Amino acid sequence: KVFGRCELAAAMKRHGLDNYRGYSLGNWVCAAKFESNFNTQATNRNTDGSTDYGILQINSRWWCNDGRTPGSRNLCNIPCSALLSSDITASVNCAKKIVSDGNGMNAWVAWRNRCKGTDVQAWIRGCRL
Ligand SMILES: [Cl-]
Ligand code: NA
Repeated sequence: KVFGRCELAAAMKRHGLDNYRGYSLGNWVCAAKFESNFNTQATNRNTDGSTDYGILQINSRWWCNDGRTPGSRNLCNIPCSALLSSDITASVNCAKKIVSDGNGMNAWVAWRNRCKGTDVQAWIRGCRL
């Protein structure tokens, strides 16, 4: 599923991401934009052999199981395929764990490089939220 911008904002808000670990909704929408372009089916192989999955490009080295990432963990206790569903529940649940791991949203390198410090409120402009 390719979410609309405001569509994703509404879903993320409903699932409790707005101000989660102090990160405003715009931060989460911005992260999703540059991680997946709002596409739940997005997958991208990393140089270390892990793969990033879904709307927030959650990585198989620590967070989900894909059966092909050697020596990796599954801290969200989910198959990585579950992060590709139209329903973003699993991705949000797992993202909450990731953002709580110590480095906040810096865990998403695209957030650090493209969202951090910017006018992230722009990402929820016009949305009836
Ligand atoms: Cl933080
Ligand atoms: Na894994």
